[PDB]
Amino acid sequence: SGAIYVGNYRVVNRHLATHNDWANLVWEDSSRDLLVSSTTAQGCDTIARCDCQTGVYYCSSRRKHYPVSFSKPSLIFVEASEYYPARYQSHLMLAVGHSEPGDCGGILRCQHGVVGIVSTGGNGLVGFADVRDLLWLDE
Ligand SMILES: NC(=O)[C@H]1CCCN(C(=O)Cc2cc(C(F)(F)F)ccc2Cl)C1
Ligand SMILES: [Zn+2]
Repeated sequence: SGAIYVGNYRVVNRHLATHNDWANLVWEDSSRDLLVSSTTAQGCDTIARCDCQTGVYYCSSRRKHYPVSFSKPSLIFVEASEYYPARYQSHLMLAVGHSEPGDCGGILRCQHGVVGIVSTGGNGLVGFADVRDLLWLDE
């Protein structure tokens, strides 16, 4: 679990969105595994606006933050799960790192701010949904 809190927005994995998130919906995209809802309180996270390919992510299954090198956002095949059929997920970045299903939502960040959140994983791989192109999160 986990979210990004920027301005009056809450960014979460679409597959983990709550009823309150759907009842206060701003934008959602199944192909990216992202959903954004509105908040009453102002958040403290800032979004990175850069092309970094190194950063640090939070891994809840180890209670640790790990440095990682990650690929550029791209269209990647994701196997069927209890949340989606087998499909291509867009704006996804991969890295070598530990992850488990419940790690979704952990923040990936660089020197400029938040880059994205954990969305997929494998045997020693972790995948992040990029948010750097969502310029409207800043206003
Ligand atoms: N974005 C999606 O389509 C995800 C929806 C939730 C399911 N999903 C995953 O990747 C779940 C996952 C599996 C492993 C495993 F192989 F070890 F078991 C590690 C990490 C994760 Cl995040 C895909
Ligand atoms: Zn950066």
